[PDB]
Amino acid sequence: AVQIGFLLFPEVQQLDLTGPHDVLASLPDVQVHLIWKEPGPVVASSGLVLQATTSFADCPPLDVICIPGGTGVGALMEDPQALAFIRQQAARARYVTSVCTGSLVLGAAGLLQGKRATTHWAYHELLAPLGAIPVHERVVRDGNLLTGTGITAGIDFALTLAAELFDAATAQRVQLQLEYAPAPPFNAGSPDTAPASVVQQARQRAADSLHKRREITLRAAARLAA
Amino acid sequence: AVQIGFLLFPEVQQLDLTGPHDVLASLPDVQVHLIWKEPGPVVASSGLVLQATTSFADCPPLDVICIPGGTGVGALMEDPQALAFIRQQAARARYVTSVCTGSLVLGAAGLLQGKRATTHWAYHELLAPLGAIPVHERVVRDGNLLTGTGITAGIDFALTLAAELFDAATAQRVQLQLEYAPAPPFNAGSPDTAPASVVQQARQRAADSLHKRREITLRAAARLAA
Repeated sequence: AVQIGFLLFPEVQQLDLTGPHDVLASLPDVQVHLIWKEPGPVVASSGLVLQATTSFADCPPLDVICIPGGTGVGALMEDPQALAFIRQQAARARYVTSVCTGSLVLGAAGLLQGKRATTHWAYHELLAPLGAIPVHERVVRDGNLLTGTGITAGIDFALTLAAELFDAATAQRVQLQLEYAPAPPFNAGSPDTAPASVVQQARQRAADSLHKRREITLRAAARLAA
Repeated sequence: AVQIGFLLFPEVQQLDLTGPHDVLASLPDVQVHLIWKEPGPVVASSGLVLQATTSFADCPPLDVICIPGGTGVGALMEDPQALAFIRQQAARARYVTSVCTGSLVLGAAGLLQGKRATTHWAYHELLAPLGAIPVHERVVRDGNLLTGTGITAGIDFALTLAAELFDAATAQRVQLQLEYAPAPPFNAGSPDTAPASVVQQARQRAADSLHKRREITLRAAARLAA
């Protein structure tokens, strides 16, 4: 049974997690874990209440680890217990993955040093101080590392993982079962395609968060320098 | 404050709900409800545990109601309490929406009689007996009714709802904030694009479910005929 784990933390962006969870949970011979310090309720940034299924100590060795993003990433980047767990699991995992700002947590854990990676467009400048080679692409692979952008990156890369863990026909079957064929009614999902006025509104709304994360990133980088 | 409600029921396909929830919860001046018979835990078909926030009796009048799909649709199609709640809310809602097999619940409630609608490809034959005009398109609008196909239909139509409730610039801002720009690695999300061998595997796996839902649909249609 393939063991797949998601880190579930307070103020997570839940769709970063719940998208790939429903796809991967559709596969045969897969056990999916929602991991936090103890089993029990964890509140997403929207107020949605989710339920962690296992503690760090009780989690089995994972074949796939996935770090979602969200508001709550800032606290995680300085959580020594969480970072140590991620490093332990990444050592033996076949795939180490993240969605959106989840790659900043991999960065704080030291797992992006010398690695190509992406993150959310508004926070992309924080990759280089964590030792990454920043790449402006939606899915970036470097060995067993896979970082993706977009709240639904994990849906798309879950189909890639299905094809590699099983076969292409299995991935295609799951896609058809879920009738997954997105068609967004707008083309504003990148700062390169959105209107300049919209990019300004979005940057201004992210500015306080980016300022705080610059401070956190520099402390995280100092710990990696030690 | 725009009031948006999702029906949350045992054996729901959670991504049908959690996708549009995270998008719509990003909008200003929106309250989102997860509705069941009582507040408390509800288990999705994957085993993910979600939490209903309000009862039928306590739910405010909704501007938007959304019915997700999943395994659990069969029980809902013969739940008189749930169907009565859906009819009451649909009477005054600005938008009545569904994802995937959620349209079969709208059908059982009598809300598709004479209306254009879609549903999941494997169950599409069940629309006509519920009085619908079946349409093979990913998003079908008929007045204030909006039915969509695909586990992420609600993400796409949530951006349409954002543009109509607010304005296009607001919808574009949310899309950019979420960096939403899907790019599936396979093209098997429709029976018209998937390989014939994959369509066979998927039909055979749905056959027991379709057989049971034929029986349920005929009983639901008999109640509408009374």
